[PDB]
Amino acid sequence: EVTNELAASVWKKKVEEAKEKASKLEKQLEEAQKDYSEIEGKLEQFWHDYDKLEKENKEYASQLG
Amino acid sequence: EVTNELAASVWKKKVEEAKEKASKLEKQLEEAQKDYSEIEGKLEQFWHDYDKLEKENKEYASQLGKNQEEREKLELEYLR
Amino acid sequence: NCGPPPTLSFAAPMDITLTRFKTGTTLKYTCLPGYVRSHSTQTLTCNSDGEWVYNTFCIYKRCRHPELRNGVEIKTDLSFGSQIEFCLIGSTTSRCEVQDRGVGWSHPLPQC
Amino acid sequence: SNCGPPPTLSFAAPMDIETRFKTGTTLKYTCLPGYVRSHSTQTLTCNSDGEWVYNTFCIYKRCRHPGELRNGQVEIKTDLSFGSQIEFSCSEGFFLIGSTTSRCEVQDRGVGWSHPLPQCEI
Ligand SMILES: [K+]
Repeated sequence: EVTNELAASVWKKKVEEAKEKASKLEKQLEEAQKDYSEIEGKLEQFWHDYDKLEKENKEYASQLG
Repeated sequence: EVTNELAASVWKKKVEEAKEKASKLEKQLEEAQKDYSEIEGKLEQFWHDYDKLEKENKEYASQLGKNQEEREKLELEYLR
Repeated sequence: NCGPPPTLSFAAPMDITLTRFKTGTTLKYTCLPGYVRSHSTQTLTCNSDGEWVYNTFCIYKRCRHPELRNGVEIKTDLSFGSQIEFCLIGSTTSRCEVQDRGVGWSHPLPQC
Repeated sequence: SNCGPPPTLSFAAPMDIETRFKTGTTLKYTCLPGYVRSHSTQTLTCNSDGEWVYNTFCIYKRCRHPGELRNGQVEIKTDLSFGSQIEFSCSEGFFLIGSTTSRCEVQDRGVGWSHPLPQCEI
C-alpha cells in the first residue's frame, strides 16, 4: 500500500524502463530471425547434398541387385 | 486528491500495457531460439546420416570396380 | 490392409495418385510448397494393424525479417501463413506466402 | 608436386592420429568440441600447387538464451556462441547472489553456460 502520488511516480519510472527494454528486445528478435534464416538456409543446402548422394546411392545399388 | 488518483490509475494501466508488450516479445524471442536449436540439432544428426550414406557409396563403387576388374582378368585368361 | 492415407497439411504423396494397401507399404511423400524437410525420411507406413504410421517430417518455411521509417507488429512469427501488421500509403498487412521455390511477403513495406 | 604437413586448424582436428604427401591425398577431419558441421566436405586435399585445399566446414555452436534475470539485467557483450561471455547485474536496491559472469562452454557433446543466472534480492 502506497500513496497515489508515490505509486504513479514509480509506475512512470517502470514504464520508462519497459520502453527501453522493449526497444532492446526488438533488436534481439531481429538478430534472431536473421540467424534462423541462415540456419534454415544451411538445412536446405544439406538436403541438396543429401539428395545428390541418395540418387547416386540408388543407382549404385541398382547395378548390384 | 482526485487528480492524483486519476494519475495513478492512468500510469498503472500504462505499466500493465508495457509489461504485456515485453512479455509477448520475450516469448517470441524464446520461441525463436528454440526453433534455431531445433534445426541445429537436426543438422548434427542429419550429417551422421549423410556420412553413413557416403560410406555406402564408397563401398558400392569399390565392389563394382573389383567386379569388372575380375571379369576382365578371367576373359583375358581365357584368351591365353 | 490399409485404406487411403490421411490428408496431411504439410506433405502430399510423391509417386502415387490418390483404394487399399498391403501391410508394410511405404509411400514416399514430398513437402508441400512453403515447407521444408525436418526428418531424415518422409514416409507413411502401413503397420501390422492396418493403420498408417508417420510423424511430422516437414515444418513451415520462414520469411526473412521485415524497419518502417516513421512507422511493424509481428503478431505471431515469420512462418508460412503468418501476417505482419504495418505510421499510411500502401498496404497495412503482409503475409508469408509461397513465392517461386520459396516463401516471401505478400506486399512490401508501405509508405509512411 | 607434393604437400608438406597439413596446417593446424582451430575449428577441426584430423581424424588420423608421414611428412610428404602426393597430389590428391585427402585427409578427413571432424569438428572440435564447441563447433558444428557447416559443410559436406570436411577434408583437406593436396592440390597440384603443393598447398592444402579446404574451406571452413565447422562453425561455433550457440548457447541458448540465458533467460531474464528478475530485478536485474543480462549483458550480451558479443554473442551467444562458444567462447563468449555474458555479464550479470542487479537493479538499484537489490544485491546479487551468485555469479556475475557466465561463459558458453562445452557441456556433454554440446554447449552450455558455465554459471547459472544469479538471484537479485532485496
Ligand atoms: K556444401
